[PDB]
Amino acid sequence: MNISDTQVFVALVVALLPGLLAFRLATELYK
Amino acid sequence: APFPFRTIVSLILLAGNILVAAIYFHIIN
Amino acid sequence: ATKFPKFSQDLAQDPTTRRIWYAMATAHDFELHDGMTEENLYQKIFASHFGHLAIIFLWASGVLFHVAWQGNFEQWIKDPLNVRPIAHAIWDAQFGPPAIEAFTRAGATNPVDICYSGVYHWWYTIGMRTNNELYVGAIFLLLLAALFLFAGWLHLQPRYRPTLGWFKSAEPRLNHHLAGLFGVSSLAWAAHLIHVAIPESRGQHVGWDNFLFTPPHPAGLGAFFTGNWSAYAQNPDTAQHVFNSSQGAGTAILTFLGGFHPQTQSLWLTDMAHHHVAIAVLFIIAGHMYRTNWGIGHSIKEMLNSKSFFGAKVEGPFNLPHQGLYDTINNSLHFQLSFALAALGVASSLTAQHMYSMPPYAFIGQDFTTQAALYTHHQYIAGFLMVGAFSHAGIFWIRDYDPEQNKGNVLDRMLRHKEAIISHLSWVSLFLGFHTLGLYVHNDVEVAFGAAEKQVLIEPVFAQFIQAAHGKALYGFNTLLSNPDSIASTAWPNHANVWLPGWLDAVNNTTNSLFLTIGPGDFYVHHAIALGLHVTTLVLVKGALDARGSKLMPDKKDFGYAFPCDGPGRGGTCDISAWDASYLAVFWMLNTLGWVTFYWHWKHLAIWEGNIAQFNESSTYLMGWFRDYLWLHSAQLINGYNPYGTNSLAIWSWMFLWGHLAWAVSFMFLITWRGYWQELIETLVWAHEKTPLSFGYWRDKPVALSIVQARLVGLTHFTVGYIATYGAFLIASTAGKFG
Amino acid sequence: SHTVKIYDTCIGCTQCVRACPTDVLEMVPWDGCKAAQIASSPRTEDCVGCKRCETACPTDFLSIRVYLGAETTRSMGLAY
Amino acid sequence: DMTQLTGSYAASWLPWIMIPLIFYILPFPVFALIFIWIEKEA
Amino acid sequence: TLEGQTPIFGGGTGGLLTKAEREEKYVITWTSPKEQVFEMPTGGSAIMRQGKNKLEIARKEYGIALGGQQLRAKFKINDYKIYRVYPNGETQMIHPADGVFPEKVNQGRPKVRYVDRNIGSNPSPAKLKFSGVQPYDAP
Amino acid sequence: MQHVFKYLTLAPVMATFTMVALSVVLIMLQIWFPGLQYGTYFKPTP
Amino acid sequence: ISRKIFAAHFGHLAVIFIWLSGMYFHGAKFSNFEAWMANPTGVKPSAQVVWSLVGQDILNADVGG
Amino acid sequence: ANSTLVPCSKSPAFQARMKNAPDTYYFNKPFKAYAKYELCGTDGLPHLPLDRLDRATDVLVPIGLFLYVAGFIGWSGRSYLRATKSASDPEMKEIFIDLPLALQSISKAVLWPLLALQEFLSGDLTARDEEIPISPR
Amino acid sequence: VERGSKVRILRRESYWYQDVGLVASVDKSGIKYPVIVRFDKVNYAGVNTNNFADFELLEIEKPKA
Ligand code: F6C
Ligand code: F6C
Ligand code: CLA
Ligand code: CLA
Ligand code: CLA
Ligand code: CLA
Ligand SMILES: CC1=C(/C=C/C(C)=C/C=C/C(C)=C\C=C\C=C(C)\C=C\C=C(C)\C=C\C2=C(C)CCCC2(C)C)C(C)(C)CCC1
Ligand code: SF4
Repeated sequence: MNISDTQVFVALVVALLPGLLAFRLATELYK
Repeated sequence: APFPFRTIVSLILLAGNILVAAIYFHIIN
Repeated sequence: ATKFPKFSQDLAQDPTTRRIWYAMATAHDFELHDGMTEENLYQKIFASHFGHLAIIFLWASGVLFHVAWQGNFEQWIKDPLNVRPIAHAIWDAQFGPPAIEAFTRAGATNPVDICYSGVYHWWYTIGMRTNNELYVGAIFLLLLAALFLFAGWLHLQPRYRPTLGWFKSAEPRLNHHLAGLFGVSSLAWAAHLIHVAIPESRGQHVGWDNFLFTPPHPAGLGAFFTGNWSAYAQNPDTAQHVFNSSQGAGTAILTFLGGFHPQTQSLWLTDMAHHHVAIAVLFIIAGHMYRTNWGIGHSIKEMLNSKSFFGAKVEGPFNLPHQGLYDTINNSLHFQLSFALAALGVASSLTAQHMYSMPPYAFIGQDFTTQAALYTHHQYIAGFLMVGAFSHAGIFWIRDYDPEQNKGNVLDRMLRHKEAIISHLSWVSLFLGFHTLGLYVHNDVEVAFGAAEKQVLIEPVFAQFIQAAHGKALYGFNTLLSNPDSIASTAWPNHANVWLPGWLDAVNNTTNSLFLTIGPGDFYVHHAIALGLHVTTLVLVKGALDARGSKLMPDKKDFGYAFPCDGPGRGGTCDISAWDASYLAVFWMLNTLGWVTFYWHWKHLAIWEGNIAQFNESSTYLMGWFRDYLWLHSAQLINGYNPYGTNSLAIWSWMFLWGHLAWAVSFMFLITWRGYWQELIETLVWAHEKTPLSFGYWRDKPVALSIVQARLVGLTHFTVGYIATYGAFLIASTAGKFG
Repeated sequence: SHTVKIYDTCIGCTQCVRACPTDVLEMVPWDGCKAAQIASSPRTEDCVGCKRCETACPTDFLSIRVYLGAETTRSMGLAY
Repeated sequence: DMTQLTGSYAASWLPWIMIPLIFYILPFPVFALIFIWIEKEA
Repeated sequence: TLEGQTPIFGGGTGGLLTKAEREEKYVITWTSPKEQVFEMPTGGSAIMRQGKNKLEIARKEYGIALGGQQLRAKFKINDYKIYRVYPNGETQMIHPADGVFPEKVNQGRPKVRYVDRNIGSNPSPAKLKFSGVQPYDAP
Repeated sequence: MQHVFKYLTLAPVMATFTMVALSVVLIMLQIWFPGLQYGTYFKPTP
Repeated sequence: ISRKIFAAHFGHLAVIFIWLSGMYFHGAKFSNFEAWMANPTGVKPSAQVVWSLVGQDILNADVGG
Repeated sequence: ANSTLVPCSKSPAFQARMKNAPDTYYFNKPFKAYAKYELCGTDGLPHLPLDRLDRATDVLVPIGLFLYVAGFIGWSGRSYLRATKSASDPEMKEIFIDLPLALQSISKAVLWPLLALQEFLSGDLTARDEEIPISPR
Repeated sequence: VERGSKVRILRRESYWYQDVGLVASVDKSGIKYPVIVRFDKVNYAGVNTNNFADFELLEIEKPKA
């Protein structure tokens, strides 16, 4: 039994935080 | 020059190789 | 000028397309950036390392999430020997119904890829059982990547930017990385094995909800503090134990049984736990060697600069001058990177060599395609890491080495007898190549003329003797571990040879990869491997030692690591830079790893066929390799799609061609050189300028790729084609032919 | 632009100036050699980097050296 | 049936929308953004 | 403005491009004793007239090659000059710089980019790390 | 004729002569003693 | 130059004549030409015969006739 | 002692190979020699092991013969090159072989091992490191 | 050194570093590199002569007579 719709959506929402932090780190390194 | 350190290290390594060969040729066990 | 690249005004003022290309090729060469200081360099590197760690964690999280979402982990648990693991689902909206049907397999109702990375076996061995656990791990790794990204951002803020002295403090870093990064991590992994992995392998569920009040051993922690450690080794798993069940399951948490678990044909989990406990203890002990803040401990600079051996006068360790080296390594990031890359390459080679012969994961030894893919993957990575180690050694020679601070030490002596070093490497390479190729073609001619008995077939007696000394009784030698009465086998003073029974059982097993039987073909291919290693080392060492200069170019150090040439004068100086030596050595590294992986794959294919005699009788001449390995095993790969239909190998069939395409493309970049293309581009520029209705116009003047850029692009195409072609062939010939 | 340097080993043989296809070099008075002249590169902005001057230089090692640097329209030899 | 792409996994419409988005919808705007970034005058 | 009559030429594809009108252009002027056939720098044959001739070119190398390898070497013409013309009409006579050919030593010419040492005494790059100076530019 | 003799001492001519002589020697050894192998040289025919 | 061209062309013609003579001689002395003429459809043409020194005589294919 | 290798005359696969052979100059006597003198593996083909105290002459004889021949060639070349150095035009003597000099060099190199030992003892074999052209470090 | 003397080159970047050359002439003026040395072997540019200063040479043999 694989994960459900809610788990996929929760993973997608959680992955936003590393994405934003990666953008912040990239812009800081570009400085 | 006799090269003391070089020849001592070389002889130690050669003695190790000879001992391995002697084990390998069933001279010693 | 343009804003891009921000780090180079010379490139920013370039009015041609080259400005873009070089901007990508020099972005991570922080030392050459405009207005770069050492402290800023170290801080930027530290933040970039945080970013790379975050990327690695995101990659692991993605693998876990895709397995938990579209894989068949739970179904694969119930039958690891007959269920194909699923990597991820396929969504290619331009498939036909035959392709959809062909790729719908492994119990799925949608097209899927078959996983060959072995992550299913790895997760199964370490106690993972449900898709929910994989999902939780993926979420945790997402959070960890976010944490490391935040740390990378934070340590760039003015109050948290470390000083140069913090980066230069070698002794505390060594202490912390030996005791904490290596030792404490190993102890934590042993704790995970004892508390989670072993109980799960014994059919008992242990998780975050109950691990606090579920002791891993009945004796508890009292046995450890009292000194009754032997209680942890009592009642191991029986030879009839069934993995992931309590049938035949023991209670010991730290044994030293040795050999393999009889059912899974892989290393005992308790043995691995005790291994990691011992490694943790050893590394924690090692992490207390150097002096940081309390007086006690060795000072590396003092050891390198020492000139007295208990009163006697010596030039240094082994009577060799090592003085001034502490500042040389400490101030040269390229030197440290060279050791780091060399160590990682050796470790990757060791991983490849020790994982197929001693599988650590349950049933992974019976997944032939997974074994082949893992071995080839880690060996090629090791080759790349070695090439990088020597390339950055050359970069150190050019950029960071200064003769006066290294006067008289061993590095200076190496630079001073570089000629002897290179000449002797060339001699070894010539001898190996001449005699190996001559014996190969002699055997080829004899077999072609119906005289296979006239082949020169040199027995690998030394390696066979080593195998016998390790316990292989097949060859008839009666030395060391193959002699039950030997001093080594009995271990007369203590008889603590608790490894010998299981180790001998694994060694003398005829159905595993532990010290495979070897003959003349193995001898010849090992000497070919030695030739490849020596030639690649010759190229890399000649590039590194001649990086500062040679008779042809006495002032090479003033031109940098990577430059095209020094013109057609003085006879011509094409490919004279050390970068060009690394470029040339990549070809030889690819050739050597091709030989190594060909040997491994053909031997294991013969073993898995039940046709070992084919390899034994055909590997002694090169036509045997050409016919019985490549031509014979390419049939299923090239029949993945044909005028009669398609099957699951179609992708490999296509990719096999794709690699062959990329390889071909590289030749165009490697044979044809710049001026031809520059003149052609000039003609095309005229054509565009004189054509009506073509309102477009270049903002960057189109020019042909530079000489060094062309070499790099050709090498990239060559390597990509090499890897893609061999990977497609490997997967198709192993998977389409076996389970 | 590229950088052209002249070292004190120059013998004033004028070969590098004659070999230059873009008139980067010229002979200037000097006292360090018998020929009483030395090469100079006042117009390195026009240097293409062909290294014909290095080929023409007879001294060992070279008395004139070309170091390729930032690329401009004229240093790339572009007619467009 | 095996005449179309389907998915037995949760939210099988997700590949249905994301493959076009990542591979032939967003890439051209991303290339345009990069082109604007690398061609900006100082 | 520059005086002189253009050589007889029926046209070709090796002439000027957008760079001539946008960035810069070059003009080579000379005087010949008679009308005679020469080779254009970018292919083709042209006829130089008896009076003073003026030729428009895209690169300075074209003018240098035409003046040296053809005008002096073959036609024994030594009065050729090369000017750089900018789009705004500003013109500078760039060859020869001071009215004397560069290969002939002339008084008043300063030493430019001269290094007061042999090439083997350049410092190692490890000396000048983060200092921004190249070994050949080191004092 | 002395020029012909000097020509006969050229490196290519001497190399060709030496290679031809060595090839003839090896060919005659193959014809007279076919099948010679390591562990068999200078041993009587059984 | 032209005289050199003429003499060298005569030399190359001599080389071609030597090659043609070799082909004809090998077809006259070391071939199965007569047997092939007897049975054109059942005999493989052959005009090169190898010596027997190192097992290369296996290259002497049974060409018929 | 190695047991996987047995004399070829006692190997059934080698016997099958012997019977199935063509009857030509190239097979009969070679097979008789291989059966009498060679050791065969499980595949029936002769194998050459370096793990036997016996038949050590079978290893040392070809090795010594090749070493002697190679040293002879090398010593002839070295002596000829050293003899041509004293000439005014050594390159002309390297594109034109000086027959008396080559014959003398060959005759002397007939005894190359003793000459090499004598040169090594007297320091004539090698040139010192400071009289050899080298590149800058 | 003087004309006819044999010298060993000490210039590190020279093709003839630690090699042997023959002095052809010495310039008596105050030029930087007055000694002219010829060599038996050519360098990579085909040149077999060069100019050196006195401190870049080591005399190994006096001129004949
Ligand atoms: C921009 C604009 C422009 C324009 C307009 O405007 C143009 C135009 C022309 C005319 C005139 C002619 C004819 C056409 C044809 O046929 O071919 C092409 C095709 C196509 C398709 C091209 C393309 C077109 C355009 C680009 C379109 C675009 C659109 C898209 C869609 C966009 C997209 C965007 C997104 C974001 C991605 C041509 C050509 C040529 N090209 Mg050329 N272009 C250009 C661009 C470009 C670039 C980038 C490059 C690099 C890759 C090149 C390249 C080339 C070569 C090699 C050649 C040849 O050979 C040809 C000729 O010369 O002949 C004679 N070139 N061109
Ligand atoms: C290195 C690698 C290698 C090696 C090593 O070792 C070898 C060896 C072998 C042996 C074992 C035998 C014999 C030995 C004798 O002869 O013995 C007598 C002599 C004496 C004892 C002694 C002699 C001495 C001498 C005379 C001295 C001189 C030498 C010279 C210097 C050389 C050089 C010269 C020139 C070449 C001209 C043989 C033989 C064969 N082969 Mg074999 N090799 C090889 C190579 C090769 C290649 C590439 C190819 C292709 C071409 C081939 C081919 C062939 C054929 C067909 C046949 C044959 O029938 C043979 C027989 O039977 O088998 C069994 N293979 N081989
Ligand atoms: C931890 C490993 C590590 C680290 C930190 C570095 C770091 C560095 N290397 Mg190095 N290197 C390594 C491993 C490493 N290398 C290995 C394993 C090799 C052997 C292949 C090399 C070979 C090498 C050479 C030959 C050179 C460097 C150079 C450099 C420096 C500048 C990087 C550069 O050119 O800009 C960034 C460069 C790139 C981004 C390259 C573009 C990508 C290439 C072409 C791969 C093609 C992409 C491929 C299709 C897919 C890859 C995955 C994709 C996601 C990109 C920098 C200090 C250069 C230097 O110092 O100049 C003096 C230099 O000349 N390295
Ligand atoms: C099949 C391809 C091939 C082969 C055989 C070689 C062979 C060789 N390479 Mg090489 N190389 C190749 C491809 C190849 N390369 C490619 C594609 C690259 C990337 C550009 C390189 C890059 C490279 C580098 C960078 C280096 C080499 C080196 C070497 C030599 C070391 C091995 C040796 O001495 O063995 C013994 C020699 C051989 C096997 C060569 C064949 C000898 C023949 C068979 C003898 C036949 C004699 C016969 C009478 C001739 C017939 C007459 C004829 C003249 C008409 C050797 C000559 C290294 C070197 O020179 O070290 C000394 C070195 O530094 N190569
Ligand atoms: C690096 C890890 C990684 C990798 C290589 C992949 C690979 C893939 N994913 Mg995926 N995915 C991941 C992590 C990863 N996933 C995570 C963590 C999630 C949960 C948020 C998802 C959720 C997800 C969905 C919902 C779908 C895919 C799909 C796919 C496939 C098509 C690509 C696509 O549409 O992307 C879609 C990707 C996302 C929606 C989010 C990706 C988030 C990751 C963490 C970004 C990683 C960035 C990377 C590290 C930076 C690269 C740097 C550069 C220098 C290389 C492809 C096999 C599709 C599929 O199954 O097709 C059949 C699909 O519909 N993924
Ligand atoms: C006078 C003959 C002679 C001698 C004594 C040596 C001696 C040596 N060579 Mg050498 N060499 C020679 C000729 C010779 N070479 C020629 C002609 C070539 C061009 C093909 C080379 C190419 C060469 C390379 C590329 C290398 C050596 C190396 C070496 C050293 C160890 C390996 C070896 O023995 O070479 C093995 C032999 C060869 C590789 C080929 C030589 C075979 C030729 C064809 C024989 C010529 C004989 C000559 C014509 C006799 C004429 C004399 C007559 C007038 C009386 C050693 C100092 C190696 C080294 O530096 O080791 C540290 C190395 O890497 N040599
Ligand atoms: C027992 C044996 C073995 C082994 C061996 C070994 C291991 C050896 C070693 C060896 C070594 C470890 C050596 C070393 C050396 C060194 C050196 C250093 C050398 C030198 C040389 C020289 C110098 C030479 C010279 C010459 C001559 C004499 C002649 C010719 C010419 C010339 C000049 C070349 C084997 C198995 C194989 C086989 C069987 C037997
Ligand atoms: S730099 Fe060289 S070519 Fe130019 S004048 Fe000096 S010695 Fe002559």
